[PDB]
Amino acid sequence: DNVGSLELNNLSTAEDVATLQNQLNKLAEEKHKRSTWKGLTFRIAVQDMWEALTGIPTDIYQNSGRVSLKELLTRDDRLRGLGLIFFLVAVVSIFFLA
Amino acid sequence: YGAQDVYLTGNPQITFFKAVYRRYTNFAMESIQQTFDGTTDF
Amino acid sequence: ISQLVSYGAQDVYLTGNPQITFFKAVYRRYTNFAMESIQQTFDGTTDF
Amino acid sequence: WLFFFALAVIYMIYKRDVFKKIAVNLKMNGVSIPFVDKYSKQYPTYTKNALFHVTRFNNAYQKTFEYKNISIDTINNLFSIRDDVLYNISEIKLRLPNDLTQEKEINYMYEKTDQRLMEYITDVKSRFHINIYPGTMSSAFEARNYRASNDI
Amino acid sequence: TSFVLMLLFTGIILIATNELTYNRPREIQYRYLPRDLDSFIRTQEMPSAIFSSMWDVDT
Amino acid sequence: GAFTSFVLMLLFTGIILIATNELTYNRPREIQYRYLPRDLDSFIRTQEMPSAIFSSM
Repeated sequence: DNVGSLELNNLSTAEDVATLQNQLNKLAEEKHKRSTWKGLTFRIAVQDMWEALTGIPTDIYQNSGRVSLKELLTRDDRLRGLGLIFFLVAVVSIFFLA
Repeated sequence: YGAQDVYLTGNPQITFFKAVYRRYTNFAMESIQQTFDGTTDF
Repeated sequence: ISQLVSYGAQDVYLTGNPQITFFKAVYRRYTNFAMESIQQTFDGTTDF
Repeated sequence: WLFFFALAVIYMIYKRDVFKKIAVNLKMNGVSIPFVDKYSKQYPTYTKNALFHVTRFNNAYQKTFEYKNISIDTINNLFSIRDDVLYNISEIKLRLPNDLTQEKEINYMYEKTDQRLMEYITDVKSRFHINIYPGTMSSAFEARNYRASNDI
Repeated sequence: TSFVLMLLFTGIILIATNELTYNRPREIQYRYLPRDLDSFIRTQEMPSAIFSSMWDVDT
Repeated sequence: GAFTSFVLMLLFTGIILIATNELTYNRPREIQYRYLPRDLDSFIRTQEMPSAIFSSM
């Protein structure tokens, strides 16, 4: 519902400055998305795995706030961590059975 | 960047004759006596 | 005029980015209405 | 809320009956349990009443990890219950014979039980960031390595 | 547990790729204030902002 | 049995992956509205004339 976001203070920013800031924002959240797309990072992967391990029990125990199942499997990119944990266990298990 | 901002709600208003009372912080005032260091005289 | 000329660094807090104008009035959205004084009457005796 | 756990194990034979009825019992929350139960044979009344209230305390406490329950009422509920547990223990103390070895042991029960109840209510107090203590600074808690000149 | 393990390999690949379904708001657009509130700002009787409270605005 | 399950799993996986990428490309970009006040010069230039309140006349 917080669709409209306003900065009340008179920044006195002109039209070109608004365009520059808009471009900066578009780049910022474009990179933010790119931090979660197929272009990941090993450090990001480990951080997301730890976040999943600390968050999936957290929301199922209803620790922080009311949150539905679809949200709490996805709210903080937790499905990435779940997938990478299952990745590691699957690889270390297929290697062992050999 | 976001220095002093609010979320913004569209809501048609009566142009006038509606008192719009804007919400404030939870504060309270008390008169508290302070004491003097040194003689308080002429 | 010297007062205007004098603008310095210390005045950046009063004037600088011209955030408000004193010389150009602004108005709030205004609508059309009218007032009339209309008598109401009393149900029951109006006395001491 | 109820939940009935079904164990989906089939050794052989799929011609299963279905239990469509509700048979959900509640479990004990094994936290904050009074220290001495030797009195259960002498004061059945108070021993079981205190344990009832303890169970209630413990259920009330486990619910504190649900954020939605965050608030003053939650903490005050626990203080009220805390007093009911201690009330029944105190009623045992008040009914002991003039035997100071029983007085010391029930006092042990009382104060230590209070230290546990109080530690847990201060647990939730702290994490909810609500600093209220309508428990008249019970002497059982906070003080460590020192006691006031007032004892048995 | 080899069959379920291959199922896990399938699931890990699929889930690791499939994240791009839910995300924060994506595109930022900047629009000038409506006349009423902008004119209200640039006059007196303007208190400081709080970063919240979803200010009501005329239409 | 294991090989058939494996190849069917890879086929279904590829079908889901390729299809999902196209749908992700056709994602309705949620847009948030940030409002910035007009600069004083621009405000004076584009300020509404008192005829905008001509309802009294």
